Amino acid sequence: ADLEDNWETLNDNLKVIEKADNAAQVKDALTKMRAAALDAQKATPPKLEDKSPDSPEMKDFRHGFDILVGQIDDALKLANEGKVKEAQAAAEQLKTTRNAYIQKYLGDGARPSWVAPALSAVLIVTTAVDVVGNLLVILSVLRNRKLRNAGNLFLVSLALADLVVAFYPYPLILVAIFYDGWAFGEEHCKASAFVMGLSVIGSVWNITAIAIDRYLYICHSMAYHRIYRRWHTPLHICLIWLLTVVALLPNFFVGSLEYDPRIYSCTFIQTASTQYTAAVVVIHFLLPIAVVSFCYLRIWVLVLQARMKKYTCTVCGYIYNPEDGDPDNGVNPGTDFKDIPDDWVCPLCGVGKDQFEEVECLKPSDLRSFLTMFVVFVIFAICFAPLNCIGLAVAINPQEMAPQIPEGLFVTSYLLAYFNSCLNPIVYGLLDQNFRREYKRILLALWNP
Ligand SMILES: COc1ccc2[nH]c(-c3ccccc3)c(CCNC(C)=O)c2c1
Ligand SMILES: [Zn+2]
Repeated sequence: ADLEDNWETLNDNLKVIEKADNAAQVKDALTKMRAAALDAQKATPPKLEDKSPDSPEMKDFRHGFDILVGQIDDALKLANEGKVKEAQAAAEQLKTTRNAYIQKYLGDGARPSWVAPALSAVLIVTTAVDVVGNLLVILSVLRNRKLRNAGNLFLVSLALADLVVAFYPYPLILVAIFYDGWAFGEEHCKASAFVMGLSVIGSVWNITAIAIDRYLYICHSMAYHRIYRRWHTPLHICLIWLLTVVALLPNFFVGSLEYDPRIYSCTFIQTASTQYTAAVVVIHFLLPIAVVSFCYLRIWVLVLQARMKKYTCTVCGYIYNPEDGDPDNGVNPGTDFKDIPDDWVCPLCGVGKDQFEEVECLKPSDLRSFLTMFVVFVIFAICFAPLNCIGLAVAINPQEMAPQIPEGLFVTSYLLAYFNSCLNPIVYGLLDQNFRREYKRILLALWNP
């Protein structure tokens, strides 16, 4: 067997021990691994091919295998008794020595010189804007009670999803770029990949919940007010987060959370299971994007057909808000102006709906800031559209499509996916006037006194 062929067989057998049930499955994997390590010892590496067989740098590689086999014979000693958990622990101790000391020989992967300075700058810029911007969002909702009650309790949950990724996986990846390889343990590796899972999948379901909320508030407005929103939204936020944790659990059994050297980050691997990725691409992207598209399609058609919009009085300047109605004159909140019977008059000057003009040009802050929440979704769609397309190609047939997918395109796709984590408070400030005011209000508060 070749040195390159034996290296691949030694790695996939190490993954078998993690997904193993019986100690016999562990013992079968370690016997296959011990024999593969011995055949690899009597083979010359391609990097140090010009080096002497008894060179001080080649003899050091020979001792590395003896220290690796040394870890295998201790691991099968535990497995022969019956202890699976005790043998899987020694198997990871061998996995750490195989990626740190045996990594000197060979290196099939050749990453371009641009994937390191871009990844680092992008993560620095993302982490910096994320920690400040998304913190201001948390602070603005906690202080202002008007915004908080206007269905923007989900924004705190969406901001927390964005914030957690900047505090734990992003700084470790930045260390992994500068140290060239995952400098942290296997424990921190799978955890970082899991934290990112919550942050991405949890954000999709936070956006959907917002789209359904803004769908039920604009369309079927009267039916909405009949349904309580007091204890309902903290329950919905709790539910979508527990739904995310459930959807992320098959990664632990399949073994899809591993270090990807192409993007220097420990993330989810698309080639680990074509069945699981199919669900991640369809059930956790294509399907929720489609239902959100249906939600905002019904809102934009109402704005286009000039449905519930503000109506200003051409006599006393009374602005009729469909979100408020005219409850004292019998017009319950949620009623459209086109639905109030002709006998209705202005509750200030007493002039009929005949002499009433509509407020042309919709503000982005209007209808629980539907235009701002729409942009948020469109931005999320653009950011995660290429990666889900790459995962879709692998889910169909990775025997020919996976090696054909360029490494450059993968990094470019992953760069957008990370950048999304800081973009949300930027669109809040640019489009929502109330958010813009609150951003200045927090900044001027701690800056002056
Ligand atoms: C449920 O399994 C997990 C588990 C962990 C995951 N981490 C990421 C991810 C994190 C940051 C930037 C881009 C992707 C995905 C999303 C990866 N999706 C695709 C289609 O490749 C992910 C999925
Ligand atoms: Zn009037």
